[PDB]
Amino acid sequence: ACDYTCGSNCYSSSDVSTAQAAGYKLHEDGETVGSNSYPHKYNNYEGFDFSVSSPYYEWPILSSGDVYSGGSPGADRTVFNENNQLAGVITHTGASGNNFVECT
Ligand SMILES: Nc1nc2c(ncn2[C@@H]2O[C@H](CO)[C@@H](O)[C@H]2OP(=O)(O)O)c(=O)[nH]1
Ligand SMILES: [Ca+2]
Repeated sequence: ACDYTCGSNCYSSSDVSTAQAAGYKLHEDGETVGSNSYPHKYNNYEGFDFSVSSPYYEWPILSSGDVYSGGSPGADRTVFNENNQLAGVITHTGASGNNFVECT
């Protein structure tokens, strides 16, 4: 079973932890990758009731299992905060336009 299901993509807790660790290290070093400059601030326009505190940052999580290093980011994202606490896993899949919905 999937710990997180983003549309058709299946992720385990270990998948999220690996992705999060990569994104947080780049955040701490002040570096970015990709055309959309990940990781970057996640403003939470959606108004998700996250249990951890702001500020939030989004970083792509890939269905291939590899860590994001540039190129197409896909539709899925891991959202973490300044303390490297996981806020949630979201996706553009099943959401209109550039909006997000939570992965179940
Ligand atoms: N939907 C959405 N997009 C956000 C949010 N915070 C930042 N963004 C960025 O705002 C722009 C319009 O949605 C996009 O560049 C999007 O970035 P990503 O596309 O990299 O997610 C947010 O809370 N919700
Ligand atoms: Ca996996």
